[PDB]
Amino acid sequence: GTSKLKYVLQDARFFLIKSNNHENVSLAKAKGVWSTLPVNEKKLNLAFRSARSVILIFSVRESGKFQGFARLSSESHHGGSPIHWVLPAGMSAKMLGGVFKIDWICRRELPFTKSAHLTNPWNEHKPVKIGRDGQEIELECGTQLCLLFPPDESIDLYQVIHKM
Ligand SMILES: CNc1nc(Cl)nc2c1ncn2Cc1cccc(OC)c1
Repeated sequence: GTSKLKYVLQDARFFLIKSNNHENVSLAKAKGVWSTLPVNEKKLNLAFRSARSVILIFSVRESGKFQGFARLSSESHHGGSPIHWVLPAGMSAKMLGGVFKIDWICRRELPFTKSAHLTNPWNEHKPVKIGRDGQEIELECGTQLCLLFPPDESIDLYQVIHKM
């Protein structure tokens, strides 16, 4: 069903994450972690303290798709188990470094063709696929976008609800 998913998304905040490569999204799916640039790290930390759920919606550049979505379970933390991100040209490991723990809600893909009817008020009402890494998605658009994804029957939202 979709009832527990709707409960997790209630009064949530949503952020578009743009990854330059599939390898980083795969590593985030396997390890339950994400790292971003300091400007976005600051926005996510503020959002985490502000809302019952902060949802990251992932898209790999040039893929034409979203690759799933996850809920922050922590603020960013440094030190600890390092992460072998694939870094773009211009990208050093120091610029990442802050690591958020995340709980996946859906690891399934959604093609942009299916979200063409959803516009983001916080990005000039452009289609929600359009946006820089870290762009916030308004509540109603973000909720409807997450509800478009195919159900991921491998995930049990009971433990996610308990984190709240
Ligand atoms: C593990 N985290 C990430 N991995 C990857 Cl491959 N791309 C990311 C990540 N976070 C944000 N982006 C987008 C990006 C890429 C290169 C230069 C940027 O300067 C604005 C922005």
